[PDB]
Amino acid sequence: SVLTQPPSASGTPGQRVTISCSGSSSNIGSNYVYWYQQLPGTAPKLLIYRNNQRPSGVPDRFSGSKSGTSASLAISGLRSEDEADYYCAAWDERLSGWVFGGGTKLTVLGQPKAAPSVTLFPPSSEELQANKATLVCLISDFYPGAVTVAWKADSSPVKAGVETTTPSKQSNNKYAASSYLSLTPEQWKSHRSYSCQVTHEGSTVEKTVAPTECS
Amino acid sequence: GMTEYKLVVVGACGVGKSALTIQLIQNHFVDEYDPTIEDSYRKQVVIDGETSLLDILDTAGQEEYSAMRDQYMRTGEGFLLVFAINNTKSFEDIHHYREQIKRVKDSEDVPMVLVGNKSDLPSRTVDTKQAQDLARSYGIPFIETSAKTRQGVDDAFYTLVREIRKHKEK
Amino acid sequence: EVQLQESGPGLVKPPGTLSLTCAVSGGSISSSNWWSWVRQPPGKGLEWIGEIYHSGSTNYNPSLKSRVTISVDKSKNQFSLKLSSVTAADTAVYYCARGSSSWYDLGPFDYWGQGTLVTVSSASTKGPSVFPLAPSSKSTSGGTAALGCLVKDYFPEPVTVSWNSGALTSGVHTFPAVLQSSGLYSLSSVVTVPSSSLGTQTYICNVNHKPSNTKVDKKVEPKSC
Ligand SMILES: Nc1nc2c(ncn2[C@@H]2O[C@H](COP(=O)(O)OP(=O)(O)O)[C@@H](O)[C@H]2O)c(=O)[nH]1
Ligand SMILES: C[As](C)(=O)[O-]
Ligand SMILES: C[As](C)(=O)[O-]
Ligand SMILES: C[As](C)(=O)[O-]
Ligand SMILES: [Mg+2]
Repeated sequence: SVLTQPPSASGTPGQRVTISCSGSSSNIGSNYVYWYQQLPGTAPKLLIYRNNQRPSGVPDRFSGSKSGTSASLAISGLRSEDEADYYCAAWDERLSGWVFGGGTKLTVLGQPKAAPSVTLFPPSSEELQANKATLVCLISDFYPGAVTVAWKADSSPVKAGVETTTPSKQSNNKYAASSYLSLTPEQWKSHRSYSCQVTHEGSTVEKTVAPTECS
Repeated sequence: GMTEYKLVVVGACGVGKSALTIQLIQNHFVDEYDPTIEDSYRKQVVIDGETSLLDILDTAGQEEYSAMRDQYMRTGEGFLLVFAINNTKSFEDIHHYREQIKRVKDSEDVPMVLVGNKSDLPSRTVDTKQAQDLARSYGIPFIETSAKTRQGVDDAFYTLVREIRKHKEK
Repeated sequence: EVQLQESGPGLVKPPGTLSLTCAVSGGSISSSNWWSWVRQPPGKGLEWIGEIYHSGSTNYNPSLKSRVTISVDKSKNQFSLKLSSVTAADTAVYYCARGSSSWYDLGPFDYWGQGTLVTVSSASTKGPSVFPLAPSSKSTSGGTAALGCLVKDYFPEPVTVSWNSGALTSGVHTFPAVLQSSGLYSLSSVVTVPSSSLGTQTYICNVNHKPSNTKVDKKVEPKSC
């Protein structure tokens, strides 16, 4: 990116947060600045145009300003719905191109802890016919977006065949993750039990499935 | 010298806003154009010898009263008040547009031109004298246009530009 | 409300040329606006590619100028992007956008398309295998039950999943995919339904994998020995 922004910003709810954007005489020093807000999974949305003007649906608490070769975005009434990525943009006379800052991920601190829901699925009979076996462990709706997942074959820990995603922010500012255990049908049929074990903020949820059971 | 004129074309649904605009820009008659499309267009013309830059906003229905929409219209310097001659109600809505135009610009003196479109039709429900009278009460000209035959199209737009000069040069 | 939708191949093999098209609705390509292409590598920031006016005039990002072509096709009301000699650095989400209004400047990006992930890689496309995640007499939660579809071993992203052809919206949660060490992706989609309708109601997940032009409708039925 040609412009410069901090990669992250923090704020407790209700307080005022500032996001800077540093340029040079070619771009910010000579031209208007525009700000864009991007929610996870969606296209960016115009937030501030011409240094400090607001479009529709952009509330009072969003304000911009430009001084010299530098620009700033200010969010006063900080709500949890403001968690998003913010980008500044401007025309650069020397490059004859639109330039962006690297973007700032805004985090609203102090959100309440939430324990994960955990659903564990055994291999489908159909997958077993194909001589494959995948155990699926789905983990959702947890805050502090950090979990550890451990798998157990009976009582012994199993690390081979484990693939776990990194937690990703859902639409309700909570996090989701999943972990997959790949086995051969023989491994599945031999042990009496397998377990997905999820730890979150010192508390643990453990779901278990067995080959013998079958609803 | 390379001067800008920002014109807004307003009127009820189906009066020929998109038809008149596209005839001025792309020089042809569009039969069935999407009624929802609101776009701006740019054309370089020579009015009374002076080379001019024409920016035209072809409005589309759902009128809104957000501040930005007002700001969007304040950018307009002239306004074509367009109605169809076979539409009695589009003529009755003319004053409803004029009141809103003066409201956003905060002024009793706004350059406008009254335009009766679809003047190629054999059937007519709005008399020409009826619109002559309404135009005088506003102090604006009245042009009898037809986008299907391109009769008076340039005349109507060029007149609006001339009504803009006699406002910044006063 | 002008609307933009980008379409193009999900996978491009290197030396090859990436080609994308943006179909424009609710607005003419001949309006006095500038039609841009923007891209965003996954997890990283936005990067402008280039611009075109309906007269054919263009401006390109200098760092990409030698590889980029942007075109306009008024007959189809489209504009397009060609990016030659792709490498792994061109893997990104590529938005099309409209801005630089000329009537009232709101910036270069007033309206945006949705995106379409373009993956530049040397491995080949692979369509998914879809397996049911049957609700068991263990995985119920009282009056509510979770059932799903396992979408295994596909490349490249993305896969989208709906249920009962869109009639089933509430309770749906499609999880982010996992990238396995084999270079293949897998995801699960789950929906919570009343456990009193597992014998009555039919549940079908609609899995769409555009990169391989594959759709799978998988019946998910109660579990049976
Ligand atoms: N005969 C005739 N028909 C017209 C004329 N102008 C517009 N129309 C027709 O009126 C219909 C609506 O016109 P349109 O441009 O879409 O009006 P708008 O909704 O205000 O944009 C179209 O189907 C046109 O064919 C005209 O000058 N003569
Ligand atoms: C109010 As907008 C940024 O959709 O033109
Ligand atoms: C800066 As992101 C690209 O971490 O907002
Ligand atoms: C076409 As431009 C980048 O000068 O708004
Ligand atoms: Mg129209």
